[PDB]
Amino acid sequence: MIGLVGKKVGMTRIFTEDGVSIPVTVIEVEANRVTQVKDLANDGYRAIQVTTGAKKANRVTKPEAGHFAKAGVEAGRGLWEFRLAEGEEFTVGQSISVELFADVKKVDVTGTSKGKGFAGTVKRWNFRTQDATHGNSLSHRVPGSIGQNQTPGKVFKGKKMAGQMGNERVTVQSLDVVRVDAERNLLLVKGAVPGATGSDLIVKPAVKA
Amino acid sequence: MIQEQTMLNVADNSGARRVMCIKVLGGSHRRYAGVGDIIKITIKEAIPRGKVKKGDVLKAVVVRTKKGVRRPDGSVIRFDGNACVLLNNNSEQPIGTRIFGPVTRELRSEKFMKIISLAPEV
Amino acid sequence: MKVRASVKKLCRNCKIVKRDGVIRVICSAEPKHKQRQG
Amino acid sequence: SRVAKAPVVVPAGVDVKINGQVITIKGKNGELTRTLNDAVEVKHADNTLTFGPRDGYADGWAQAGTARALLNSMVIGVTEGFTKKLQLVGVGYRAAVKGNVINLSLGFSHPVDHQLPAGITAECPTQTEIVLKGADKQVIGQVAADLRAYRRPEPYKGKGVRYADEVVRTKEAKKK
RNA sequence: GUGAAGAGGGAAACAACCCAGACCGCCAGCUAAGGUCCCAAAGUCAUGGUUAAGUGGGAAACGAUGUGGGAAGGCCCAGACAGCCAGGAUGUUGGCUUAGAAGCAGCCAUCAUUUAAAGAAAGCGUAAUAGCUCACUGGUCGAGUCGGCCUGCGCGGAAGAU
RNA sequence: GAUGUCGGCUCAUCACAUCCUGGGGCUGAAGUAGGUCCCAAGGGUGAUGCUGUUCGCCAUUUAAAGUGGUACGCGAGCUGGGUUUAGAACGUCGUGAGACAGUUCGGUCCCUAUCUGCCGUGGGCGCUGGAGAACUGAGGGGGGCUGCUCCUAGUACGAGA
RNA sequence: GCUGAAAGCAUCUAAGCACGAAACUUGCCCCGAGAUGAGUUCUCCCUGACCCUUUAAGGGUCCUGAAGGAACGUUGAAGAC
Repeated sequence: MIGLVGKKVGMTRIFTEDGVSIPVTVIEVEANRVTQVKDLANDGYRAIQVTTGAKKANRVTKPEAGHFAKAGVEAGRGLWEFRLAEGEEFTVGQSISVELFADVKKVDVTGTSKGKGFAGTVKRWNFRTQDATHGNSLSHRVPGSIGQNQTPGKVFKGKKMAGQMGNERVTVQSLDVVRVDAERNLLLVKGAVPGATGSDLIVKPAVKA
Repeated sequence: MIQEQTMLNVADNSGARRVMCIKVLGGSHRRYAGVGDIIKITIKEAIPRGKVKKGDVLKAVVVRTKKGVRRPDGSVIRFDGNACVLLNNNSEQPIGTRIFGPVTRELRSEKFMKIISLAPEV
Repeated sequence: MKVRASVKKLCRNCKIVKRDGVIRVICSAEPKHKQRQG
Repeated sequence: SRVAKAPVVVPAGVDVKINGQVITIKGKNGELTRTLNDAVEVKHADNTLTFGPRDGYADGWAQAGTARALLNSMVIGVTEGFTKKLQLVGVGYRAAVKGNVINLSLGFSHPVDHQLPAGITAECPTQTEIVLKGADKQVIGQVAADLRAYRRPEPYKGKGVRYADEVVRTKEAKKK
């Protein structure tokens, strides 16, 4: 089934009456406004394109403005697409709200993880550090060997090395839905989700269940 | 968190005074043992006329750690030292008959009812 | 199943059959007479 | 070949329909059909069927013999069909038929329910007996094998599902 | 003999292998080794066979109803081979040590004799006869049947590291 | 007109003659267990005492502690205990200088990366008027392990355990 | 394993019909049209002259410059740059 686009508000706890603390992530899910419906005949597949939030009228270009005007909806801060199953249908201009998840109890949350910059092999790939003492020469956190010898004669593609870490799209699967609060546009899921505070989150019903 | 070479105090009247963890058993490459975990130990110090001798190798259950345990609340209970209770190597039952110092709630497992009953507290 | 390079009849009830390019001995009396040539 | 030499006799009430290679038999029990191999000549005659190899086909006689056997089974199929009898041996082993489904209790921790194919009907005289009826010899044999596979007759007491006319040949463990 | 101290064509490439030794020039022809579906020049050539594994296009003792032939045999239409209703007058609990394994403990009587033919046991569990097939050969069915030999080409045997 | 040796370390990749887990046939397989053979590389396959050690033997784990290839994989990645310089001694040998795959103690490991190879990160052009977005999926990669307890069920089995 | 001849029988195989493992291919996740084989949908913007010739998918001149983008600056749970 489709999902909704929200933003990571932060993280807190919920105390249950039987003395259990549930670490929850607070996701603010405003109304998602359908801006385009893609169908098999015209686009080759079935999906809806949604928008959410708001954007400053000076920051929206007339290409984007014209695209929004065709749907007859207000400008949002972006556009996302959701693949449609066989059953459901939607109409352009329709708004979808958080009570979509009223009876779901597992979600998959996708976001852009925090960017770690250029990271070494110890941090990025959990490589073991070498000896801190006992004669070690300038080689406390270096990767060590990277290949065999003349017989391969090259470094194998996909070798684990230092480089960019984080700042990439990550999905976390099968999160408990703790609370759906329609009037506050809030969704509370158990556990941590990728991304820093204030970043966009894509919430979908769990695919594996 | 108890690992190999960790020294432990003895929380029963079996006769041992200091024991050292020989193996955190119950899995491959397993690193630590918390409260309620079973470990294999050697006896480093014992009283002259106890039921166990220095250098004996046998099992034990960890009942107090100064890393502590966490409750579902999120609270934590820490102790001032690490303590264990000696168990028979084959039948994992306590050797001693008195239990010294408080124990914690995690030992209620139908396997350590003797320790819970004999303990002074919790 | 006996896997051998030399498969032969071992009693009167054992029979040679070729199934999918493999010589096999199936025997209705003695289960340990089953053989495939491999 | 010399199996295929003997023609099959078409009795009264059953008819034949031939379209070169695909053949059709209709009788009191129902409908049967198949496409014969490209190397066999089906040839209806006065209330008989005669089979012979084509030309330019090696081993046309073997295919002819196979075709003769299959059509013979069809004719015996659309009249009085075929029957397979299964027995259940072992304490607590029971069978029961519920419409189109056989329920087997063979000592598992879960129920065993077998779905019958289109043309097969089952009937349990006792809980230790499963009688199968149908027109297709191959299908009824397959269903009997599938039922048997759930609990094969083990060689120490013969416990399990067996064909009624089956020999088990048990044995003793070591001694005593 | 060739390289050394030789080119060129071929061998996928590949001093020393094969064909064949290069005076120079030619947008001439004709051949050798090797080829003629395409990469890549020239047979998608004619006529007959033979293999089905990709043999070709990597492997042995050793196995096997895989097929193309040849020369010889036995059996048989009175009826072979097989399938089938096939079982049947054994003194048989006729020699086991002992009071039945008289057979298949181990050895010895190990024979008459039957059915129409059978068993002094050839076995299997059973040391047993118990039970079972039976070499039985009595019927039925009606054209082939059962082995070896010699050769042609295939099959398995047949596990390696970027 | 020089291709650094062993062991450890850090990092590996592949083969299958598969150690574990998975499928199956035969048993001299009642169950619990096995044995033996066949298929199968998806993942996983100990950390310590002694020794420079690979190994070995221990003492405890584990689901299991696979076996090989890779310049006995890896020193322009690291160490340098061993071996293999120059000092010294011992046992032995030689008249001696000296020797000894016998022993012992101590004993300078340089390399600012051009190219390929790899991990990251960008430009230029093309994409056929330009632009803002949003897409698709043709291919690539990653993950892909297992214990214990309980119920079924002291049921099946055994004769009882 | 089922039906089934060759090779009256039989026979998992020859025709034909079923199954069957952490392998395989998917399914879970990521990248991805330089996928030069460079794809797709929606939206935005430009519809003035003149001259010279080799003439051709030609070149200038004047007026015009749009969508958009860049630059610069305040900056960032982005980032060696």
